[PDB]
Amino acid sequence: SFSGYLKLTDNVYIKNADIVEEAKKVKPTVVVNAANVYLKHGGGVAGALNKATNNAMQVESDDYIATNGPLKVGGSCVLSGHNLAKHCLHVVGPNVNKGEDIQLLKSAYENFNQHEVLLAPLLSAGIFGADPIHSLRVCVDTVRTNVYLAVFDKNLYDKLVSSF
Ligand SMILES: CNC(=O)c1cc2c(N[C@H](c3ccc4c(c3)OCCO4)C(C)C)ncnc2[nH]1
Repeated sequence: SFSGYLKLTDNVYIKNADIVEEAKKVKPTVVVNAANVYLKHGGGVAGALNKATNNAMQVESDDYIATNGPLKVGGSCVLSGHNLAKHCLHVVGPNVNKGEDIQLLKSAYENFNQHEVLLAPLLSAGIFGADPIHSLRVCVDTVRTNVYLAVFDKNLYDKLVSSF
């Protein structure tokens, strides 16, 4: 039920959209969160996704962390998608603004391959400091499953498409 996506490759599609609004209309099987190792959903996609669940995502995330400890950079966990999706795949991409190794971005994208279809943001772009053009490149070169990328910024969306 994804509509208005531009085809980039056989399995990668892209749209200028807010991933929260896209998730509510579609209610996909998997929505990807741009998470940190602590699952503290304060800003960016994480804060926007959590706010849409009335904080139910954060309460569930704190219980997960209390039992399992923090995730690894490049790692992921599957939790409830609440009112946005069946599941939320919380993926930790490297935060370049915190000195984390950009090489871990491919490892972060590999988590996508465990799911047939996903609605996702561009990993490590935004407040994480990675180059969004590099992030799209790693995505197309790593994900083999069907991924629908939601890019919030119109001017970034245009730049991404015109340079692909
Ligand atoms: C109220 N809604 C929002 O604040 C919102 C932001 C947002 C988003 N932003 C992108 C991004 C990529 C990757 C991230 C990220 C942000 O946040 C931290 C780390 O990972 C780029 C284009 C800025 N993409 C899709 N839906 C989004 N919704």
